[PDB]
Amino acid sequence: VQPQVNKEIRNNNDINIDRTLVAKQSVVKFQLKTADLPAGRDETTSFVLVDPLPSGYQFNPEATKAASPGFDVTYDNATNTVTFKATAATLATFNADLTKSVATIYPTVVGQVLNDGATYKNNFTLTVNDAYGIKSNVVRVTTPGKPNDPDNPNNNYIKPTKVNKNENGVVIDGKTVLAGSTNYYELTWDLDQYKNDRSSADTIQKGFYYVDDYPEEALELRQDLVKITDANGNEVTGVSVDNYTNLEAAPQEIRDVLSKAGIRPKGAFQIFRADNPREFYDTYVKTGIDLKIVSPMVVKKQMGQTGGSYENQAYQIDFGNGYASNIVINNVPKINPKKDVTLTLDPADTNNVDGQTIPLNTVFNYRLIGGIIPANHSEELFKYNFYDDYDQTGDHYTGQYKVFAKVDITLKNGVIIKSGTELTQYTTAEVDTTKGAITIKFKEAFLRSVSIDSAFQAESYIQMKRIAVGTFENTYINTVNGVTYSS
Ligand SMILES: OC[C@H]1O[C@H](O)[C@H](O)[C@@H](O)[C@@H]1O
Ligand SMILES: OC[C@H]1O[C@H](O)[C@H](O)[C@@H](O)[C@@H]1O
Ligand SMILES: OC[C@H]1O[C@H](O)[C@H](O)[C@@H](O)[C@@H]1O
Ligand SMILES: OC[C@H]1O[C@H](O)[C@H](O)[C@@H](O)[C@@H]1O
Ligand SMILES: OC[C@H]1O[C@H](O)[C@H](O)[C@@H](O)[C@@H]1O
Ligand SMILES: [Ca+2]
Ligand SMILES: [Ca+2]
Ligand SMILES: [Ca+2]
Ligand SMILES: [Mg+2]
Repeated sequence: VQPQVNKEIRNNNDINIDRTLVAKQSVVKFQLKTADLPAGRDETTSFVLVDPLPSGYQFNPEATKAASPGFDVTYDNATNTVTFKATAATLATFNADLTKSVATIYPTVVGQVLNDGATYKNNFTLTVNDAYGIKSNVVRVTTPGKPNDPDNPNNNYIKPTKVNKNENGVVIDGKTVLAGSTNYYELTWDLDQYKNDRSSADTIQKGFYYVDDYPEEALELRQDLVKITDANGNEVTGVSVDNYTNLEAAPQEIRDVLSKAGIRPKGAFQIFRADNPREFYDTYVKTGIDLKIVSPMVVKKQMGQTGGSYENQAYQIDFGNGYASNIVINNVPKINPKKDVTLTLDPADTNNVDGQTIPLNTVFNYRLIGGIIPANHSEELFKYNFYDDYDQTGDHYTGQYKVFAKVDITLKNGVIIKSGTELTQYTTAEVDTTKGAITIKFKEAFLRSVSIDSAFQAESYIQMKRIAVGTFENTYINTVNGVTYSS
C-alpha cells in the first residue's frame, strides 16, 4: 500500500466534473495522479499506468500525448485501453535522490463522450517495477438524456414536443382545418435535463437553436405573431428568428449547424437562434427552464380548393446536437359549392331541370348548395354566405328565398337539427337589383352555436322569374369563414 493513486475527471476547462453532468460530444479529461514516492524507495525501474477507458469514450491519441509530457503513450484500440509508461528522463527524476521522498508527474487522457443519457465510469492501474500495483478509485460523469439519474435529479430524456391548437387553446392535432384558419403551433424547447450542467466554454459556444420544418406548400408564416416565453411565464428576449425557403438559400452558418446536427429540412423552415450563447446558457440551459415558442401559421386559401394533408415537426439543437420532435398532422377540407336549377322548393325533391329550356314567365328556383364543413373541425363557424350574380337580362329575382340544413347539424347544447330542417330564420338577405346580385348570410350568432365537432352544410333556394327566352348563366360563390369558394 505504497504510493496511493487518485483519478480525477475534469471538463475541457479543468473543472472537476465527477458525479455531475456534461453535454454529449463534450471533451472529458482523465488525470491519473499518484502520491509522492516515499524515502527508502528502490530505484524505480518501471512506472506504468493502465487505463481501461469506458464504453462510448472516444480516445484522442494526439491530445493526450501532448497533455502527457514525460510519458510514452501506447493504445490498444481493440480493448479501448490506454497505457502510459514513464520515460527514461522521467524515471531519473524519481531516482535523483532515494533518501528523500519525491513528488510525481501524471498523465492525462483526452477524449470525448459520444452518447446521450450514458454514465462513464473510470479507474486506472499503477504498476511499479512489475512487482506491485494499485487499482485506483473510480470516478464518473453522466450526459443528459437519462431519467432516474441519482447524480442529476433533474435529468431525463431530451425530447422537444410540438402541438397544434386553435385560438381558444383547444388542441387540434389530427383534426380538419378550414382554409384561411390559423394553426397556433406550440413548440417546446426541452431544457430541463440540462440543470447544473458543467460543460466547457467551447461546448456552450456551439450555440442553441430551434428549427420548425413547416409545410410551406400549405401554410404561410405569421412571424409577427411569434411569441417566446419560458417555463416561468416571462418573455424571452435573447432569441432572434428567421426563415429560409431551403437549406442552400440559407446563411452558410445555418447550413453548418443543421449539418452537424444531422437535421435536413424538407424545403423551407423557420429557425430560432440564441443571440448570446452564454447568456442563454446561464439563463435557461443550466437552470433547466423550458422555453415555449408559439408560431402561428395560416392555411393558404388554395388549400380549400384542393384539400389535402400537411404535417409539422420541430427540432432543437443544443451544444451542437440535434433532436427531433413528434410530427403533427392536419388536413384541409375541399369546400365544393354546387348549383342546380329546380321547379320545386322542397329539399326532398331531387328532380331538377338542369340544362332544360325554361318557358317565359316560369317561376323557378336556383338551388344553391353550400360547401360541406366536415365533422371534427378546428375553429368555429363565423361566416357562411351564398352569393349569386344572376344575369338580369334573363332572370328577375322574385324576392323570396328559403334555406335548409343539408346534413344533421349539432349545437353546443346537444340539440341535433335534423337534416332538411328549414333554417331561413337564422339568415338575412341583401339584394342589389341594379347589378343583378343577391347575398344570403347566416347570423354569426347561430353559426358560433354549432359545435366544432359537428358537420355543417346548408343550401338555399332563391325564386326567380324567367323574363326572356334564352340560355343564361350565373355565378354562385359560397363563403366559409375567411375564404370564398366558387362554382
Ligand atoms: O466503447 C468503446 C468505443 O466507444 C466509442 O464507440 C468509440 O467510437 C470507439 O473508438 C471505442 O472503441
Ligand atoms: O477501485 C479500487 C479501490 O480504489 C479505492 O481504494 C476505493 O476507495 C476502493 O473502494 C476501491 O476498491
Ligand atoms: O452524489 C450524490 C449521491 O448521494 C448518495 O451518496 C447516494 O448514495 C448516491 O447514489 C448519489 O449519487
Ligand atoms: O456527430 C456526433 C453527433 O453530433 C450531433 O449530436 C448530431 O445531432 C448527431 O446526429 C451526431 O451523431
Ligand atoms: O440523436 C437525435 C435523437 O436523440 C434522442 O433520441 C431524441 O429523443 C430524439 O428526438 C433525437 O432525434
Ligand atoms: Ca427533458
Ligand atoms: Ca418545410
Ligand atoms: Ca347580374
Ligand atoms: Mg451531481
